[PDB]
Amino acid sequence: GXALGRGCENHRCL
Amino acid sequence: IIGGEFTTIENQPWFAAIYRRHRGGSVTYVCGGSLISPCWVISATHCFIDYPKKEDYIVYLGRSRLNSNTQGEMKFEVENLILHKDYSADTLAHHNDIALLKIRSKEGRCAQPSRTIQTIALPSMYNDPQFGTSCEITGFGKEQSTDYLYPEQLKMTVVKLISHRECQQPHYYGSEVTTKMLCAADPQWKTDSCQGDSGGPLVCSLQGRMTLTGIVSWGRGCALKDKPGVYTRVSHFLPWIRSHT
Repeated sequence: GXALGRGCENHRCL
Repeated sequence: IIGGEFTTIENQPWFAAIYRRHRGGSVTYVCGGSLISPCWVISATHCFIDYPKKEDYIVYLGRSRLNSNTQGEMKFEVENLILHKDYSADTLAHHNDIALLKIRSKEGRCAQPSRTIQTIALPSMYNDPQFGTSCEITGFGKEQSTDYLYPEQLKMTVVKLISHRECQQPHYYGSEVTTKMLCAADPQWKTDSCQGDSGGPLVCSLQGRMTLTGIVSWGRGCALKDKPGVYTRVSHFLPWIRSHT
C-alpha cells in the first residue's frame, strides 16, 4: 500500500 | 533530518513550519515550506492532498522550535491553498509534488522581513547546480527510525546532488525517478531528510546566490544505502509557479 516516510505525511493511509 | 545539525531560524529564515488543526483542537505538525515572496509559501502537494481544507492549516515563519514560541515568530492562516492538478503517487514516487500557500495574518498582512524571516530566491529556467554540488536541507522531521515524536529544535544537514543517470540505476530507483525530480544524498548514507521534512527546502548556492533548487518530496526509508532523497526540481515548475502567484 502506501509507503512510510517522505511522501506520506498527513495521510489516512500512513 | 537524520544526522546533520540542530540549527536556528535565522540561519534558515525562509523556512516555514506548517501545522494542521484537528477536529478536537489538537495541532499536529504536517510539513515544511519555503517563503518565496512575502505572501507566498511553497511546499509539496502530498502534504495536503488527503486534507485539502485550507482553514485547517497554520503556517509559522521565524520559528526555531516545534512546540515553543520563538522571539519574532509570526503566525499565518492560508488564504489560498493551490495543489498541482496533475499530482499523483505511485508505490514510492510522487509526481508534480508541489504546492503554493498564500499566507495572511489575521490582520490580512503578508510576511514582514526581519533577521529571522526572509524570502529565498527561485532558480532560473532549466538551470540547476552540477551533480556533486553540496546543498542544504532543513526541517522538523524524524532524526531516527525509532522516533515517534518530531524533534523540538529545527535541524539542517548538507547533502550532495546526484545525477539522474546514477539515481536511475536499478539498485537506486530505476525508472521510478524522472527528469522532473532531483536526487541528493550523503556519500556515506549517514545524513538525509526523513518523514516530516517533506515540503521543506533543498537550498543550493547557485551563481553565488542562495537558491531554492528542490522541495523535499520522497524517498525509500531515510539515509538508506542506495536510496537518495528525491526532491521536486523547482526549475521545471517555474511556469506553474509564475502563473499561480
